[PDB]
Amino acid sequence: GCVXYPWC
Repeated sequence: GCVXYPWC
């Protein structure tokens, strides 16, 4: 996942 960047 992209912690901080949920738009990954």
